[PDB]
Amino acid sequence: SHAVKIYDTCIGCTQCVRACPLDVLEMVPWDGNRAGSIASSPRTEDCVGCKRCETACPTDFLSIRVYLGAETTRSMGLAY
Amino acid sequence: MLINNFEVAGAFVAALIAGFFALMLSTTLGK
Amino acid sequence: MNVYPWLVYVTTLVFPLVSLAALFILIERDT
Amino acid sequence: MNVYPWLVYVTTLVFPLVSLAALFILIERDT
Amino acid sequence: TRATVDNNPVPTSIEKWGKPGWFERSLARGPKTTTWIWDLHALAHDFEVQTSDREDIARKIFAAHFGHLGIVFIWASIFFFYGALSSNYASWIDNPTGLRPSAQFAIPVFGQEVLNDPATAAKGFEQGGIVMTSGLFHLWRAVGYTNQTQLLATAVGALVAAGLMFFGGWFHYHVRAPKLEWFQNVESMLNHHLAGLLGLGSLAWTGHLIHVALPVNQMLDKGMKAADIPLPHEYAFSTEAMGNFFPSFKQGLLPFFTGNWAVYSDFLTFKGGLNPQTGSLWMTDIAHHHLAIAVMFIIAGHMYRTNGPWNPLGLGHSIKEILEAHKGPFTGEGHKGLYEVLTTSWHAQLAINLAMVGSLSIIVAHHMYAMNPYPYMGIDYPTQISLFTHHMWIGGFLIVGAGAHAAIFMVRDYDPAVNQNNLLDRVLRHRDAIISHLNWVCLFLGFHSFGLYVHNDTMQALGRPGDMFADWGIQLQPVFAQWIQSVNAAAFGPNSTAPWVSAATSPVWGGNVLALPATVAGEVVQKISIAPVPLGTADFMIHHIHALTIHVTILILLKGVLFARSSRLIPDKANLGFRFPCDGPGRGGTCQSSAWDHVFLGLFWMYNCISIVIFHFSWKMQSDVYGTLNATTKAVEHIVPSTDVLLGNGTTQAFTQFAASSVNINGWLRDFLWAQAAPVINSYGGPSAAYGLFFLGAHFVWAFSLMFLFSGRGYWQELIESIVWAHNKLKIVPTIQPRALSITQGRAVGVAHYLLGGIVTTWAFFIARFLAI
Amino acid sequence: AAGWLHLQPRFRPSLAWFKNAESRLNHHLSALFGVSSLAWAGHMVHVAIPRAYGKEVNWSNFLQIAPHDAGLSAF
Amino acid sequence: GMVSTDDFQVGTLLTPVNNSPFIKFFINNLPINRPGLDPFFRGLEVGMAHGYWLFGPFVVLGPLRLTAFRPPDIEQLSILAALISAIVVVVAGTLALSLYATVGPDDDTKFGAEGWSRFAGGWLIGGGGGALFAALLYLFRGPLLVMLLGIIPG
Amino acid sequence: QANSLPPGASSPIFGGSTGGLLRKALVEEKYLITWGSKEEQVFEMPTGGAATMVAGVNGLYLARKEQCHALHRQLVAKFKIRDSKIYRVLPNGEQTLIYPKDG
Ligand code: CLA
Ligand code: CLA
Ligand SMILES: CC1=C(/C=C/C(C)=C/C=C/C(C)=C/C=C/C=C(C)/C=C/C=C(C)/C=C/C2=C(C)CCCC2(C)C)C(C)(C)CCC1
Ligand SMILES: CC1=C(/C=C/C(C)=C\C=C\C(C)=C\C=C\C=C(C)/C=C/C=C(C)/C=C/C2=C(C)CCCC2(C)C)C(C)(C)CCC1
Ligand SMILES: CC(C)=CCC/C(C)=C\CC/C(C)=C\CC/C(C)=C/CC1=C(C)C(=O)c2ccccc2C1=O
Ligand code: SF4
Ligand code: SF4
Repeated sequence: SHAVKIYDTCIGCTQCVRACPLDVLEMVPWDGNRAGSIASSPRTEDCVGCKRCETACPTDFLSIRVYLGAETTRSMGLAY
Repeated sequence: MLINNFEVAGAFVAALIAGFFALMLSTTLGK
Repeated sequence: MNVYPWLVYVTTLVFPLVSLAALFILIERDT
Repeated sequence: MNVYPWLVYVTTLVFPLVSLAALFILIERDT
Repeated sequence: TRATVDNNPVPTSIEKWGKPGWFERSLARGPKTTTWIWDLHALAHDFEVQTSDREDIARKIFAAHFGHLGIVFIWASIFFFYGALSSNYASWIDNPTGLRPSAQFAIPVFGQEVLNDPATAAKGFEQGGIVMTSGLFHLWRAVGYTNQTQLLATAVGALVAAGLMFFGGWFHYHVRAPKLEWFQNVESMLNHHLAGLLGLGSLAWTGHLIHVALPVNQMLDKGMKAADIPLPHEYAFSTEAMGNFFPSFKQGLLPFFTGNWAVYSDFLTFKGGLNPQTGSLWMTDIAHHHLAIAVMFIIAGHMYRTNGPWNPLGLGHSIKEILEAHKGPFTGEGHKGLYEVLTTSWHAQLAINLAMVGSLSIIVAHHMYAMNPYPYMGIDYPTQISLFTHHMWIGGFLIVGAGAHAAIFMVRDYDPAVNQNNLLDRVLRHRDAIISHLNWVCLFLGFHSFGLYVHNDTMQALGRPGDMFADWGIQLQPVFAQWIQSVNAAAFGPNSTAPWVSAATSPVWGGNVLALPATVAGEVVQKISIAPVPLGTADFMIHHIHALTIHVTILILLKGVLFARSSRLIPDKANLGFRFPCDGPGRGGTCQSSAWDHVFLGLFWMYNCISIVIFHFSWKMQSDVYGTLNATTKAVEHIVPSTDVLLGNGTTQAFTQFAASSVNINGWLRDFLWAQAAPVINSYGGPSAAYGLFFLGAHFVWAFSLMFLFSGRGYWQELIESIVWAHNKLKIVPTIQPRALSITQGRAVGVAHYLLGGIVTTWAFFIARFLAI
Repeated sequence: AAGWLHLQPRFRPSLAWFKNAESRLNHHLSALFGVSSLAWAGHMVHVAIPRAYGKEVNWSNFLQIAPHDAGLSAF
Repeated sequence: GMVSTDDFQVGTLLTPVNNSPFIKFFINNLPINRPGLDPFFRGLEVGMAHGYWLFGPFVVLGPLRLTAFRPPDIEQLSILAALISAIVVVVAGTLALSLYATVGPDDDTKFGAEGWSRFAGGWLIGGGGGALFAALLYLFRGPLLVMLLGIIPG
Repeated sequence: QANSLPPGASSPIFGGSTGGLLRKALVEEKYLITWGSKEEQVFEMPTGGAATMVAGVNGLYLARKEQCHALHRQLVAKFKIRDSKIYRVLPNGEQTLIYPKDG
């Protein structure tokens, strides 16, 4: 599966969970921003690698990085 | 003058249409 | 002459034995 | 003309298809 | 009905001219990067992302139509000015066969005057000139132009008509603009585009042919010169002048009102094919043509029901009841919804209309070489290659746009509530079967046409000419097409299926080689305008190439249409739009998954289709039709000679060059593409030297495309990072940010330059070959 | 194709259409026994009688050549 | 009416190409689907049909075919070459079927790997036999397509 | 038969398409979206075509989880339905909740 990393530059804008086609991400409580929440990925086995979360992250460099790795049925987007 | 093989081929195209319609009516009559 | 002898072999010899084997399958297999 | 034609038939035609079948066995059977 | 029109929506100002990008919200914030510049141009005619109100959208489309008809009248005026000031038309009317037609010269500056052909030099036009290939002069001779001042009057009238279309656009947008209820009464607009636009158009054209074009062409064919009468053989006061040309019935329009129609059988005939004297259609058959289809178009505009204050009028059909009457058990609920589709979506109408007009331009390309419409036109061979090639290319482009706006409908204007169990819905329910079966028949056509060509390359290379799919080897005879040639050739005489025809449909069906008088320096008659066009094994093969290329272009564009909204890969593709680059490198990679990309791929596959079509036409017309009658014993000598095919036993057999050499790719390379490109590469220092320059420049533009086609923008953006560093080191800082081109726009630049380079290379090759011989 | 069509439940007729039996007699004496007999009379006057006397009438020239030179004014 | 689906989640349509009862009788009693048959016999009958028709394109269309060659001296070479061609195409099909078998098949047949190897074996024997049978009847088409008794004397 | 709904859910009216389930649903995994609707109304299938759904609880088996989540965002963005639940259905009949995971 692909590798989803959340760094410490997150602002809690709620844009990487709204624009993700597969619900890989969710918000957990955190102390280091103003929204009080950081993104997390406990469902990386369903991620396809489509990088719509990387399109919608409003920082300088993206706080989310998905790394393209081992390919499964779910990650190659196969309905067969 | 007798008929040649292309006119037999046209008659067999016509008989293929007839055989398809025969097959359809015999199978629907089987229901 | 104007004959297709292979067609006589198909439709008078092969195809009736074919047809009797198909009707044997139709009248002897249960469901 | 000094030719071994059967050897051309072996290693240009038979042996490559042999080799792709063996490599197919190498890449498609688990353990 | 009732023409419900609002008054003054838009004030006429200059305030939006100083603000580019006002029409879209992201463009209105100002240029920050350079992609705004390309986003300024790509969204200029997308009125649906500018305003959300469909009524205002329809008014923008309507004023755009008037402005386009204005620009087409400007172009029409531009060639009418060039035919009216700097042409050889005063001397081309006396020698249509020995003088090359020209309406443009190159002025005495930089050495370009070697471009002036001295076979266009005659009286008035004593400079030489650029030989044209549009066939405007033969059109003009057929409709009755004998003089350059009336060409000037047409030019002034076309500028006045351009001004009228611009004032109509400004009036019907800015002052008094129609509403959405006016556009959706499609019944009345069909009734007044059949009976009024096409019906009265060809009825008034029949009026032009009868009063002007048949007598002037009879004077040009009976042997008198350009000193003609244009005003005293007309109207009531010289009614007997209609009797001096070809006997105007008994007296006047009195046998029109009394019903005896047989006394007009001298200028409305049904004779048949082409005239032997001029190589073209009989003008009386043309007039009786446009009258019979004029009549049947006024009958065609009497079909659909329109209700109003007209009392007994209002009988007919509503289109919705016809569509909702055709249901079927295979097709569910049939055409219900398609009236609401075609009365609320502009893109669906544009898809149908681009399909029909592109198909019709291809139909036009076939029938105008097939029946020559205009006098001495079929012997001017650059015009024949150029109009076939032109109308083929315009036809293929409009078919690709048809697939485009069908997919744009499927992205934008598809409503699932309207399209419940109709044909449009159930096509989307079995789109996998359609695209997969289409994929299979494209594979079948490609193997069983191109692998035949590859087989012929192989067996001719291996020294096995009898093993070839050819007329001397494994014969693939087009027996259905040859049988239809025999039927359309045989259907003219007594005891046939069209008993009162003198000279058949066309001579291409298998009857007679037709030739015309022309000079060519100091020679004899020669000049086959038209001949029977025989079909053999090579025609089987090239037509299955054509079926292949048509079917792959269908497969690409139709896979764009049916998978526009969703797929098994991307189920939310309609939310991503018509025009997006990808949905990321995931799911293996989703590059070129948008329906726009299928328009992008279908553009090159249209290039393939139409290029092999015009290549077939060039070699075919050249090898079996076009050429010379020999001065001894009237023998046919074609433009390329016959080939003595070496058989496997040792002897030869005579075939023509298409029949011998167009069965493999080596003969296409050598005898078509190496041999006939000799006059485009040897053209320097002479009148065709520009066509050599366009040939080389179009090779450049075609190769220049492949930088944009084979690369992508992340390379270019980090390269522009290094160039932007070089600019910021020397205090040269643009506020508009230098960006790499976007992915979709880089694909668009690449397809634009690929298309421009290939078609202009092929244009240069065709015109520079066909001017020579 | 008509038999296969009339087995489909849109085109299957009702029992009342079968047991109508006046209209069946009217149509068989009118069309099946009379129009076919009149059509065969038309075949004999258009084809068989002129071809017995050496003059050939086929499916390309039947609209032009009459059975009789006093044609249809005598009717 | 004609097109139903009978499990509308499954991406298929039940159509008179699909669901006409004689088409189901034909497809369901082709030898790969005909009930009560060991996989070897299914392969045998598939091979016999295939290997019988596979002789034809090689003999009519192959490198040894024409009327401008050396008598019917080359005709025996044509029949033998087409025979060997159809048997080696059947051998390639056998190789294909048994490479399918030996790597472990997952399919709607209830064949095993062993069952697909029985199919591969029956395919090979039936295919080469169908080639040999089509070659013998092609050798016999002279007397087969005429009344042979009548030209021969006595 | 093979695609049996959980009890309480009813099938939406659909004519059947070719974009739907393949062999993988039989042998590896399939997915099931189940939502609530207040009327009988018309939506677009993620596998092509148009369907309508009755009032009450509706369920649909799809080949991929992205197809179900695309159907979920279509229900949110077009008909304001936010009680869609997505199950991963194994071939032995085991269903596990994967959306919403937080409840
Ligand atoms: C009746 C004809 C017609 C009409 C009204 C439209 C209208 C439209 N099309 Mg369209 N289309 C058509 C035919 C038509 N098309 C054909 C024939 C094709 C096949 C080529 C296409 C393929 C197509 C695509 C792929 C797309 C459209 C899109 C659009 C929309 C916006 C386009 C725009 O903003 O302008 C902008 C125009 C430009 C930026 C010009 C581009 C550069 C041109 C092509 C180069 C010109 C070269 C020139 C011909 C020769 C060389 C000269 C040079 C050396 C100087 C608009 C609704 C776009 C859309 O988003 O739909 C909603 C889009 O995605 N069309
Ligand atoms: C010359 C280069 C080339 C070739 C050979 C192809 C070939 C093909 N294209 Mg492609 N294409 C090309 C350029 C080319 N394309 C370019 C530049 C683009 C960019 C715009 C595309 C974009 C494109 C799209 C978008 C599509 C295709 C499709 C296809 C397939 C069409 C089916 C067919 O023709 O039947 C048969 C195959 C051929 C004619 C190829 C040659 C086969 C030879 C003659 C047989 C060889 C014999 C044997 C196998 C060799 C064995 C030797 C052994 C040692 C291995 C075909 C395989 C379409 C498709 O997939 O439909 C089915 C499809 O949709 N093409
Ligand atoms: C579907 C169908 C169709 C088609 C069909 C076909 C396609 C055909 C065919 C055919 C064929 C294709 C046939 C075949 C055959 C065969 C055979 C009959 C064989 C054989 C053989 C043998 C007998 C062999 C033997 C052997 C062996 C095994 C071992 C050793 C050697 C030998 C030689 C002894 C149609 C539409 C028409 C109709 C309906 C149905
Ligand atoms: C340095 C410089 C320069 C130079 C440049 C160069 C070096 C170039 C080039 C270029 C090339 C190397 C090329 C090319 C080409 C072109 C082309 C290719 C074109 C075009 C176009 C057009 C306009 C088209 C037209 C047409 C059409 C429309 C279609 C049909 C055909 C024709 C042709 C008619 C210059 C002078 C600017 C100036 C200064 C600076
Ligand atoms: C009056 C007049 C004409 C003014 C001209 C206006 C003035 C002054 C400058 C305008 C700059 C110009 C003329 C071009 C810039 C285009 C550009 C940055 C290309 C780099 C690039 C290449 C080469 C690719 O292959 C490619 C492939 C796929 C995706 C992206 C790319 C890509 O980005
Ligand atoms: S990772 Fe990016 S998109 Fe997600 S919450 Fe943080 S800043 Fe927003
Ligand atoms: S390479 Fe370009 S088009 Fe392909 S997935 Fe990546 S960004 Fe998208």
